[PDB]
Amino acid sequence: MPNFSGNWKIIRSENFEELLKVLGVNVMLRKIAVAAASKYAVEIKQEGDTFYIKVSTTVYTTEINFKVGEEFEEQTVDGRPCKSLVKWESENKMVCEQKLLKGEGPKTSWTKELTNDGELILTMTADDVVCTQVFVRE
Repeated sequence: MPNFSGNWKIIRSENFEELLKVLGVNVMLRKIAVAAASKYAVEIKQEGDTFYIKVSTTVYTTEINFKVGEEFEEQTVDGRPCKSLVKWESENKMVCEQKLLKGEGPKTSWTKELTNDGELILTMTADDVVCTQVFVRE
């Protein structure tokens, strides 16, 4: 049953720095982050339109819980709290618009997609900037 359910390890991370640049993260941190980001692991437990996603690195880990179509709360990538809401684009592509609780700043989004060759593809937008990360089953 080829659904999002599984354990994924990152294999590619195009443009991560630029996203963080755009979110106003200073150089030194951006680089410390980019190094961190080679050990991204995503565990996904998916039943119907309901999603458990654990996202860990070597030292940090978060679990978000969501049903598609139901507004929920998470943080951006730069870790600002936001109102998020996911919708399907197709059989195995969902996309999430984030709107900031407090504060002002860039237009953040994220999508998860399963390719027909069994990779997980995460894209994360902030304004004009698009970061892509590809994961494979652990």
